[PDB]
Amino acid sequence: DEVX
Amino acid sequence: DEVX
Amino acid sequence: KIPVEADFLYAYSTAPGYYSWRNSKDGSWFIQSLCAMLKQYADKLEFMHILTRVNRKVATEFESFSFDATFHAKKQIPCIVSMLTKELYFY
Amino acid sequence: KIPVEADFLYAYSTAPGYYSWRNSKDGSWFIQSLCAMLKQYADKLEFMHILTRVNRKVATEFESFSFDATFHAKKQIPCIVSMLTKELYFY
Amino acid sequence: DNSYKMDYPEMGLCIIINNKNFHKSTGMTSRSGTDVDAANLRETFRNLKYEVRNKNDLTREEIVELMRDVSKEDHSKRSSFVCVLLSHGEEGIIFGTNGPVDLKKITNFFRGDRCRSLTGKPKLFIIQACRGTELDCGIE
Amino acid sequence: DNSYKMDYPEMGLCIIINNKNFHKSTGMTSRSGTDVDAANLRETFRNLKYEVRNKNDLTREEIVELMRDVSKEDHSKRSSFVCVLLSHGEEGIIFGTNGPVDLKKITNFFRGDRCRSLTGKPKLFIIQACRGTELDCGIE
Repeated sequence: DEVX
Repeated sequence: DEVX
Repeated sequence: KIPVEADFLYAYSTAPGYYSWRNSKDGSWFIQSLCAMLKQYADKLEFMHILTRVNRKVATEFESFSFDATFHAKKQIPCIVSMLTKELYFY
Repeated sequence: KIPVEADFLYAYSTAPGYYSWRNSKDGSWFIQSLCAMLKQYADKLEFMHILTRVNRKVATEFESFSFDATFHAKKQIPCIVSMLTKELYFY
Repeated sequence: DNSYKMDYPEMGLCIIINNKNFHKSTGMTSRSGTDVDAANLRETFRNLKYEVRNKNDLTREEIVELMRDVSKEDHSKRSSFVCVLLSHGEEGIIFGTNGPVDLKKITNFFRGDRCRSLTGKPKLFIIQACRGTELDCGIE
Repeated sequence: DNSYKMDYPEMGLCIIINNKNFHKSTGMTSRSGTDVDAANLRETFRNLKYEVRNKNDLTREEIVELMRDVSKEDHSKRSSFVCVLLSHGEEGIIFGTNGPVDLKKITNFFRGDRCRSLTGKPKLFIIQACRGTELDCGIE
């Protein structure tokens, strides 16, 4: 999981 | 007519 | 576990950044149009669809009148902001 | 005559001011949940109701995982912003 | 299930904050005809079976004070929550009779972790107030 | 009538702007897995009968340039318009590969007075991008  |  | 901002609904009288109109004797365009649609449709339509009706009414049937050119003949569009998780029925 | 900002729909992946999650191999939570609901319901439900389904899915079935405590176990709620005047059906 | 459970003992509370007269020093003009809205909304939500509460001309302080208290109440037997704000405002701001209150502030009182009695239930905020100073000139 | 007329010769255009790689100097990290979204959205809107157009890694300039041109086209035989933005962002801002673009800017190209061909038709904007840096800790 990563963030935008 | 009036504004808020 | 669910989001903390979930199950919220903000029904704004106007779009982001704009003025909102209110009539001295009739009331604000948004509220009088919201109460009218609730009365006729609360027992027939899902809530998101009712507010859409309110959008069409305010957008369609209202237009400001003023001696001040800057404020004359102005329109308004309500803004629905939903973070609801399900459909909402008052019945 | 109608508002210039009318007939617009902004379907945001996350709520106002928040981060948005994306998975390196699966894609963003919002998009994979939007395409799934479009496939199953585009021919059965009104558009505002479909997005609501997407809200429940993202809100319900997703939760971030990270070795960084600050970002571990975080939730997300999409934000629908409608200024549409009518119901939208893809059929 | 795909629709909100509305069969709880009661439909819920409906708080209408109606601000018509502001302190001279705020420079804010009176919101005429707003009483018509508050009377209308009161009658409409009454027939929808909501416990309605009209509060008039509250100061920023009292607005927050009211929201804080309304949230601490128990909403276990209530299906939903409705808050109606009638007043002056700007983007993310609503005016108390004596000054501005940022929406987010009073909204947070009802979010998941805070108002556990409403968790999973629909919290609706109806706002009649300005969100800036742009004017829509329309078309066609 | 209470529903949008979707019987026009064609459902309309579907513009997907998919940004995965940003200029080193922007400090923006790569958005992995975004290709999966763009491929998925492309297949979904294809079966909905939209004319789809994938554009990858556009600069702020090109994004505006594309929107400006897409708006000047004639949408008389098109029922609606869909624009999908996949990228980094902040409240009211979406990132071009070389810098930010404020939403309002590219949105205005399609408003009433500007894009008369779409007037009265549904203009939909789907955005996969950050709107700030708050994190939702959830509850229950």
